[PDB]
Amino acid sequence: MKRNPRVTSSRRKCRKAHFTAPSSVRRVLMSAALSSELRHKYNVRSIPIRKDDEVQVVRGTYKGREGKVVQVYRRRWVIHVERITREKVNGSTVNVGIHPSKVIVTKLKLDKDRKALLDRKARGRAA
Amino acid sequence: VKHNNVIPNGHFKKHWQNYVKTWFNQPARKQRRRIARQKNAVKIFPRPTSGPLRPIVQCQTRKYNMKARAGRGFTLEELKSAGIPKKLAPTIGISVDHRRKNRSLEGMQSNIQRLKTYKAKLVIFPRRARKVKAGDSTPEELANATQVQGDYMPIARGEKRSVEVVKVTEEMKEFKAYGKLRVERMNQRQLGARQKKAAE
Amino acid sequence: KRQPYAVSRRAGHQTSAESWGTGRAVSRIPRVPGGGTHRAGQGAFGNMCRGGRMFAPTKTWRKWHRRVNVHLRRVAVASALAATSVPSLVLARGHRIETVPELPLVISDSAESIEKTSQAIKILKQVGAYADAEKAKDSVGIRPGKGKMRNRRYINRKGPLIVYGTEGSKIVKAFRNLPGVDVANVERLNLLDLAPGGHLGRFVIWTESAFKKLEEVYGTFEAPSLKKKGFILPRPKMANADLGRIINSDEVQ
RNA sequence: CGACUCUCGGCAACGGAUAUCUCGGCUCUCGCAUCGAUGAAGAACGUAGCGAAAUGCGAUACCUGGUGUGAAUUGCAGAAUCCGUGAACCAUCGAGUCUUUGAACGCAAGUUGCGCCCGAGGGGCCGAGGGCACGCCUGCCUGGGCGUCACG
RNA sequence: ACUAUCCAGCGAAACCACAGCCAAGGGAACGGGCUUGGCGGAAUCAGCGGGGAAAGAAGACCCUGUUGAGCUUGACUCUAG
RNA sequence: AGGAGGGCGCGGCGGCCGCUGCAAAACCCGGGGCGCGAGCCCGGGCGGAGCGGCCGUCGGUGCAGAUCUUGGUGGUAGUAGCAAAUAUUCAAAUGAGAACUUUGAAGGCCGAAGAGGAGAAAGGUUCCAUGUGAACGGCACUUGCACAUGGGUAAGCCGAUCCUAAGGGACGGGGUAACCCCGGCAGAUAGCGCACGCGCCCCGAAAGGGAAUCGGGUUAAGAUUUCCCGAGCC
RNA sequence: CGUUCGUCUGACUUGGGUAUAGGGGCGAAAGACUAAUCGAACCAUCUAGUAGCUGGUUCCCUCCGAAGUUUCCCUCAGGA
RNA sequence: UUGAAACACGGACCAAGGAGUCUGACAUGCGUGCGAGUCGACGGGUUCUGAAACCUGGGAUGCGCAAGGAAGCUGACGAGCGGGAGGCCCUGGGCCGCACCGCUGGCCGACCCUGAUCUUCUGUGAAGGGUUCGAGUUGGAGCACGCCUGUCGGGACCC
RNA sequence: GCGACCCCAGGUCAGGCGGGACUACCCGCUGAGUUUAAGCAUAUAAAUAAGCGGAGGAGAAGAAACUUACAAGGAUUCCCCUAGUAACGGCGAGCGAACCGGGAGCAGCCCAGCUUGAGAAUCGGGCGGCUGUGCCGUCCGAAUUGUAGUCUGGAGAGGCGUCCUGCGACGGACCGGGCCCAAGUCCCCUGGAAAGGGGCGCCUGGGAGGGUGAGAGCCCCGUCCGGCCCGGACCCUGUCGCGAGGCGCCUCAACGAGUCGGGUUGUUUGGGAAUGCAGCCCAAAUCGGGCGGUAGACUCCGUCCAAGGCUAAAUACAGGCGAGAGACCGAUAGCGAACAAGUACCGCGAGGGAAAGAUGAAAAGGACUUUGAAAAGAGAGUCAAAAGUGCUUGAAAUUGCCGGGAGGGAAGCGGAUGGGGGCCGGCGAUGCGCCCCGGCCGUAUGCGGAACGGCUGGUCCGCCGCUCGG
Ligand SMILES: [K+]
Ligand SMILES: [K+]
Ligand SMILES: [K+]
Ligand SMILES: [K+]
Ligand SMILES: [K+]
Ligand SMILES: [K+]
Ligand SMILES: [K+]
Ligand SMILES: [K+]
Ligand SMILES: [K+]
Ligand SMILES: [K+]
Ligand SMILES: [K+]
Ligand SMILES: [K+]
Ligand SMILES: [K+]
Ligand SMILES: [K+]
Ligand SMILES: [K+]
Ligand SMILES: [K+]
Ligand SMILES: [K+]
Ligand SMILES: [K+]
Ligand SMILES: [K+]
Ligand SMILES: [K+]
Ligand SMILES: [K+]
Ligand SMILES: [K+]
Ligand SMILES: [K+]
Ligand SMILES: [K+]
Ligand SMILES: [K+]
Ligand SMILES: [K+]
Ligand SMILES: [K+]
Ligand SMILES: [K+]
Ligand SMILES: [Mg+2]
Ligand SMILES: [Mg+2]
Ligand SMILES: [Mg+2]
Ligand SMILES: [Mg+2]
Ligand SMILES: [Mg+2]
Ligand SMILES: [Mg+2]
Ligand SMILES: [Mg+2]
Ligand SMILES: [Mg+2]
Ligand SMILES: [Mg+2]
Ligand SMILES: [Mg+2]
Ligand SMILES: [Mg+2]
Ligand SMILES: [Mg+2]
Ligand SMILES: [Mg+2]
Ligand SMILES: [Mg+2]
Ligand SMILES: [Mg+2]
Ligand SMILES: [Mg+2]
Ligand SMILES: [Mg+2]
Ligand SMILES: [Mg+2]
Ligand SMILES: [Mg+2]
Ligand SMILES: [Mg+2]
Ligand SMILES: [Mg+2]
Ligand SMILES: [Mg+2]
Ligand SMILES: [Mg+2]
Ligand SMILES: [Mg+2]
Ligand SMILES: [Mg+2]
Ligand SMILES: [Mg+2]
Ligand SMILES: [Mg+2]
Ligand SMILES: [Mg+2]
Ligand SMILES: [Mg+2]
Ligand SMILES: [Mg+2]
Ligand SMILES: [Mg+2]
Ligand SMILES: [Mg+2]
Ligand SMILES: [Mg+2]
Ligand SMILES: [Mg+2]
Ligand SMILES: [Mg+2]
Ligand SMILES: [Mg+2]
Ligand SMILES: [Mg+2]
Ligand SMILES: [Mg+2]
Ligand SMILES: [Mg+2]
Ligand SMILES: [Mg+2]
Ligand SMILES: [Mg+2]
Ligand SMILES: [Mg+2]
Ligand SMILES: [Mg+2]
Ligand SMILES: [Mg+2]
Ligand SMILES: [Mg+2]
Ligand SMILES: [Mg+2]
Ligand SMILES: [Mg+2]
Ligand SMILES: [Mg+2]
Ligand SMILES: [Mg+2]
Ligand SMILES: [Mg+2]
Ligand SMILES: [Mg+2]
Ligand SMILES: [Mg+2]
Ligand SMILES: [Mg+2]
Ligand SMILES: [Mg+2]
Ligand SMILES: [Mg+2]
Ligand SMILES: [Mg+2]
Ligand SMILES: [Mg+2]
Ligand SMILES: [Mg+2]
Ligand SMILES: [Mg+2]
Ligand SMILES: [Mg+2]
Ligand SMILES: [Mg+2]
Ligand SMILES: [Mg+2]
Ligand SMILES: [Mg+2]
Ligand SMILES: [Mg+2]
Ligand SMILES: [Mg+2]
Ligand SMILES: [Mg+2]
Ligand SMILES: [Mg+2]
Ligand SMILES: [Mg+2]
Ligand SMILES: [Mg+2]
Ligand SMILES: [Mg+2]
Ligand SMILES: [Mg+2]
Ligand SMILES: [Mg+2]
Ligand SMILES: [Mg+2]
Ligand SMILES: [Mg+2]
Ligand SMILES: [Mg+2]
Ligand SMILES: [Mg+2]
Ligand SMILES: [Mg+2]
Ligand SMILES: [Mg+2]
Ligand SMILES: [Mg+2]
Ligand SMILES: [Mg+2]
Ligand SMILES: [Mg+2]
Ligand SMILES: [Mg+2]
Ligand SMILES: [Mg+2]
Ligand SMILES: [Mg+2]
Ligand SMILES: [Mg+2]
Ligand SMILES: [Mg+2]
Ligand SMILES: [Mg+2]
Ligand SMILES: [Mg+2]
Ligand SMILES: [Mg+2]
Ligand SMILES: [Mg+2]
Ligand SMILES: [Mg+2]
Ligand SMILES: [Mg+2]
Ligand SMILES: [Mg+2]
Ligand SMILES: [Mg+2]
Ligand SMILES: [Mg+2]
Ligand SMILES: [Mg+2]
Repeated sequence: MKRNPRVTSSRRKCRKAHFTAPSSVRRVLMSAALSSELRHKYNVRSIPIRKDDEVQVVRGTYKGREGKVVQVYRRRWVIHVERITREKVNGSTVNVGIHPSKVIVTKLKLDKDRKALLDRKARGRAA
Repeated sequence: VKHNNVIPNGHFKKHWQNYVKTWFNQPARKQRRRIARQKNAVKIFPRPTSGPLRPIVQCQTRKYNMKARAGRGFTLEELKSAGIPKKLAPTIGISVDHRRKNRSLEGMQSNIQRLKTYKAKLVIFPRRARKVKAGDSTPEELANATQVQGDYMPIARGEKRSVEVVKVTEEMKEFKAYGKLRVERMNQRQLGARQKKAAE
Repeated sequence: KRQPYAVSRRAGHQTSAESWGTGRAVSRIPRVPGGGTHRAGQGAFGNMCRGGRMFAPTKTWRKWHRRVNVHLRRVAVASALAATSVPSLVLARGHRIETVPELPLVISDSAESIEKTSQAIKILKQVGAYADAEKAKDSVGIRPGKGKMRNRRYINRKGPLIVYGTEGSKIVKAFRNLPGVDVANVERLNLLDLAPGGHLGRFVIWTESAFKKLEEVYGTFEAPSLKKKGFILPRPKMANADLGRIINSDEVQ
């Protein structure tokens, strides 16, 4: 049970905050679980999805399929994975959007801030 | 109006609905008042939270003649008889009321006694590390000085009930208490006529 | 505990609208006089008009809170406390107490020191009071109706009510995440917990300190025998409610 | 046997009730105290590669700058950026810019109308830029009157 | 001569308890419906002004209401000047 | 008329007992029943995500009417009607389609105080070109004052602007609780020429007064004096 | 709207500008006109004005069940 | 409406919405607690789910527990009788008799009468009263809350 | 003529201040009527609406020219009570406070007057300096028609004697911001999708809420308990380092004027021979002045000291900025506005003022063939589904078609049958006692548990060993 006076339990307020969220907040909202091997190696549970991350789909009709993130459509709350597509009625190809809460990250793209973020999250999850 | 009712008197002929005062903020008022009392208590840590010392007075008017309560402050004559300069009294937690006067001795003495009891309980901190001042306390007295809550010097309302056992003498009887009340009332209402005849 | 609700004081009166009178073959309801828009000429200022005013608009000075005599409240708590000790009335309220050793169910003061939810579950299993908590854990579901859309989305049954006495115990923390299980202190027992829904027979687990304090609080038939000033335990109108033992007595028969 | 009218059922229409929802409303409680001649509120006109409105902004014009975060924005297209002084229709704010107006202030006003002064910079000419309302206060400068005097 | 009439195209409104042939009776004292009789046979077109006490308007005449308003005066009570 | 009792139904809240993607709510049915009745229970269908019953308690809680409100829909009815301003016809072209568009020919009307040619108010792009889904142009259209995309208004001389008219505002002053109402009530009148000399506010007219332009040419659309050529003027 | 008709160098017709605003204006006078509004315009508010008067007033069954008469009332279609 | 099928008004149809409510003051009734008391309503304390809840302030806050009188001011010195449910005794009679009804009184106060005695000389009150008057007493029953109904102020059933 | 001053004038002189906006709360003025009185004029509506101004985070009020009658209390404000009371009122309708008492919160101060004359000791500005919301220096000015200091009735001055009197360093507390902070996406089934059902597990001081393809504690954000870091606020406070006032005693003692107060007139009040306020007339005092709720005179008594100024807190808050919640509404509801809503549109103008939410998990938004001038159709494709861009569901009125039935100037309706149709099978039975086949044990025992009555007796189960009826 929540105790903070400053935190709202109102369903109307929580839905408004979720859907009217800026781009920088959708990044945290659009986080993905790490795979078992990666969670063991980094001692972190979940990470925000990024472009060029390697991902596996674990829910839906594309469950089991793998690829790399080609697009993070934050406006639509979906990510696009390489070669996860569908043919239209005219025969063209369209990328299918998947919610990042239904995938697991298998390989991470690390520049310099991914490592720093991994260090911050590990310490809490390690102590 | 149709039956055996009271004559109605409803004072609702004006725009009374623009002047309705509800009390939905009553529990919030209680919390705001409680919070300020805790903030005020921390602002004065060793000083008592109940405010300065108050005297004892009789409530006025014949209905409340016999009840005692807290006054506004001590008279300038009471402070002088206890040895407390009137400029020092507010600074050490005593209220001063220059309007009030002392007409009877017993009211005055009980207030002077109250100040003496307060002075034996008061612990004064020096305004610096050096205790060059005279009214300051020893380091031991300051070392254990907490904050008291509530009324550290209560006021007794009304004379305590006490049924005594006495021997009824022969003068206690045949006193004619009703006759005394009537003759004294007559002496009051005959005073003006008696004084008129005396002058003539 | 209710919060007041009301409609606006303006609420259907912020139009300018006058009646057309008779002589035009329309009803005498007030009408919007504008012109040039669909609102012109429509009914206004009436409980029967679209966009009108409610018949008796709800005002904020309704009587929301109700006064109960302090003495009557203490009688109700004492009557709801005694109903918690007869096991038949507890079963009638739906509590599962088939494996409870003794219904007054006094537990040792060691439970006052537990601080984990897993420890609390272990305590309930020892006293046979976990099937009641399981039933409350189940049956948790969405509330049907409009209260769903309001901020009351889940409902459930009531489980055991745990009563402690120490006033500083961490047993409150160990039990507060179990659904349907409430924790109360003996010095501030609530009738809303003792008789949920106005139905007497709550399943109560007493720690030993709480049970021993139960005579200091609520006292007895002696006048100064308790903390509550100006209160005596209520007296039954019938000294022996055993109807069979009175009808089939020797003097009656 | 048929047409017409009425009626019963099935399917199709017309219409938008009912049901389930809801980034809205209403009510209550709490905290805080911050508009303007240093030009406010309000009004106008502009401003995007593709925009009319709403939203934003002001010729630095859906933005410049700082800080934070850390790889997007996306309806289409092109550019920029990635182990980085570094993407973003991101957050936040200390640095900036801020057209015509409006208490509105050179005079006006159904007028982008009618004046005066200074002036970088290139005698005179052309200047970029800027001033010139009213009431009042303290001080100051230039004055008026035998109003009250003094000495010549 | 233009309409009306007939055609192609386009295309309203007023009004509507349900309806729509009569005689007499009784009845809120002038019935489409009720009672007793006369009767009474699909579906359609052009007109017509007897009826529908036809429509149009909560009678404007009349009265009532402890409803007004305009005007007058020797009404009552005031008032600028 | 009226009173009262006992029940039926709607929506919440506190409790209890349940249902549902093996299909909830709502809706439909010449389906089957229960109850005097308000109502209820089941079946079949549709639909695709929630709902019910019992105890207590609470309420914006039950419709046929109010010339009731809002919305939708009938008959009337393919009916009333589309009749002022004299009038059309032929051939061709275009086009899916021509009584209505375009060309030619013919017959007529307005008759120059016009149905002609240009302006002031008012409108604001209706102006010109190209194109055409629907709607609209009360029949129709290939067609447009519709719609879509573009283009188009050039001044020292034409006007405004300058002046004053009836009149309006307004400094000081006067009144006024303030908003505001008063301009002749005279107040050191706020300055003008060459130290010297003098000294009796603004707004208000594209029909009043008034610096100065003519001819010819040019565009899809301008210029009845703005662009070009030439010739002048202030 | 058609035909007919009144006046037509004057107390003539008319454009623009300007003045007068609601118990006020303006009136060769009809209570005329003052934006389709005039024996007191229009707009918003007071205001959900008042009404002894007209209309309406929403589920079932069961039981009981009237009065239009007395008195008083600016009382006579109303109240007690 | 005395009287409607009416040549008396409203109603073309359908869906959704649509009218005795909320608050204050009294009153009777009923239900709950306590009871010569009752009310904890404004405040304070506390409250780890809480605008709940729980505790606490009354030796005088409000209604009650005492009237009458304009007021000054005085203020209940303790009942019988008839009928009575029920209980008891004897074998129809007797005893005790609640509530309620009826009758006659006593006491308090307003008004009027009355006056031994004490007394601060104007007060007191042994006795003795009254075709007078009271929302009195000789029964302590009330206080708080809840609900329906009724009257009244409010938009006040709706237009 | 040179001068000093007074009053005044002009400056785009140097530096400064003001005007407008906002409405919930607050301060000042001005001011109705509808309405009620069952008519209506006083009264009520109401010292309200409208109208004109002024502020703030609160405002205003505030330290007795106050109450009372007591054993007396002791600034303001707000709450409860006083109290629907005293009073007022065609004494009608109605109206209507205060004192005491109990709470919340408490706090008292600054001037003018006589008071430098051995020295205007005071203040502002220009300029310069610095240690900079200020300090110092210098020069000008203001001011004697009075700046500073002392003093304010509680006093005080004067006289005589004893006790009291800045800087920094490091934290706390207050406000804001950031970062981190538990546990399954294991197996089977159904479904387009598991977040549903079944099986096996884990977290919990976290089972508030939200998202994600269906009811998700463990998929994600969060929630709990905490920890870490950054930034404000310059008061408040906790440890460190470095003459004047009070008190006792004793002759002066100054205190606010066209103001008080009185008359009258108007208005207002519960204020009644007059509650406050205002205009006008009269017009003060210092052994005096103002009150003690009935006008007057006289004698006592109680009580205050106006006509100058400031002052936190408790209190108010339909506005603004920012939070939280609800037995509230659910698209004809709730604000007029869930949406480019004070919008479209209407009026010369002041003003008036709507309607309008929902495909699907994902546009996967319907390629292509054929007919047609096109719009479209017919096939086809996507989807779990055409749910086919006003697309969730999709009632009634009303309409078309197909099938059935009836009909001589209405039809519908109640009762009763019949003809035809549509339904239904808990619409309606097939078992029960006697006999040859399949297949279980008493009585007694050892043992284990657990009963009823108030020490005897009871049932069950598993095991034996005799037994035979089921
Ligand atoms: K309040
Ligand atoms: K049909
Ligand atoms: K709905
Ligand atoms: K001009
Ligand atoms: K035709
Ligand atoms: K007849
Ligand atoms: K009139
Ligand atoms: K219910
Ligand atoms: K020009
Ligand atoms: K001109
Ligand atoms: K003539
Ligand atoms: K003529
Ligand atoms: K003219
Ligand atoms: K008028
Ligand atoms: K009447
Ligand atoms: K009718
Ligand atoms: K009554
Ligand atoms: K009491
Ligand atoms: K009397
Ligand atoms: K009512
Ligand atoms: K200086
Ligand atoms: K969830
Ligand atoms: K003085
Ligand atoms: K007066
Ligand atoms: K005096
Ligand atoms: K609306
Ligand atoms: K569908
Ligand atoms: K048919
Ligand atoms: Mg009123
Ligand atoms: Mg009609
Ligand atoms: Mg509404
Ligand atoms: Mg439901
Ligand atoms: Mg934008
Ligand atoms: Mg201007
Ligand atoms: Mg006939
Ligand atoms: Mg008829
Ligand atoms: Mg017949
Ligand atoms: Mg026929
Ligand atoms: Mg015909
Ligand atoms: Mg006819
Ligand atoms: Mg005819
Ligand atoms: Mg009529
Ligand atoms: Mg009429
Ligand atoms: Mg009337
Ligand atoms: Mg009458
Ligand atoms: Mg009149
Ligand atoms: Mg008249
Ligand atoms: Mg049917
Ligand atoms: Mg239901
Ligand atoms: Mg409701
Ligand atoms: Mg209703
Ligand atoms: Mg209806
Ligand atoms: Mg009805
Ligand atoms: Mg109608
Ligand atoms: Mg309608
Ligand atoms: Mg029609
Ligand atoms: Mg025709
Ligand atoms: Mg015609
Ligand atoms: Mg033609
Ligand atoms: Mg001709
Ligand atoms: Mg001709
Ligand atoms: Mg032309
Ligand atoms: Mg054209
Ligand atoms: Mg057409
Ligand atoms: Mg166009
Ligand atoms: Mg010209
Ligand atoms: Mg001029
Ligand atoms: Mg002029
Ligand atoms: Mg002026
Ligand atoms: Mg001009
Ligand atoms: Mg001209
Ligand atoms: Mg042209
Ligand atoms: Mg004519
Ligand atoms: Mg006039
Ligand atoms: Mg004329
Ligand atoms: Mg006339
Ligand atoms: Mg109006
Ligand atoms: Mg009379
Ligand atoms: Mg009638
Ligand atoms: Mg009649
Ligand atoms: Mg009838
Ligand atoms: Mg008739
Ligand atoms: Mg009628
Ligand atoms: Mg009709
Ligand atoms: Mg309805
Ligand atoms: Mg007597
Ligand atoms: Mg007497
Ligand atoms: Mg009404
Ligand atoms: Mg200057
Ligand atoms: Mg201002
Ligand atoms: Mg009246
Ligand atoms: Mg009336
Ligand atoms: Mg009248
Ligand atoms: Mg106002
Ligand atoms: Mg401010
Ligand atoms: Mg103040
Ligand atoms: Mg004083
Ligand atoms: Mg006081
Ligand atoms: Mg009372
Ligand atoms: Mg009043
Ligand atoms: Mg008061
Ligand atoms: Mg008090
Ligand atoms: Mg000066
Ligand atoms: Mg001085
Ligand atoms: Mg001194
Ligand atoms: Mg001295
Ligand atoms: Mg986590
Ligand atoms: Mg499971
Ligand atoms: Mg679904
Ligand atoms: Mg006076
Ligand atoms: Mg007067
Ligand atoms: Mg006044
Ligand atoms: Mg007196
Ligand atoms: Mg004074
Ligand atoms: Mg003062
Ligand atoms: Mg003040
Ligand atoms: Mg406060
Ligand atoms: Mg606010
Ligand atoms: Mg709406
Ligand atoms: Mg609805
Ligand atoms: Mg118009
Ligand atoms: Mg769905
Ligand atoms: Mg649909
Ligand atoms: Mg239908």
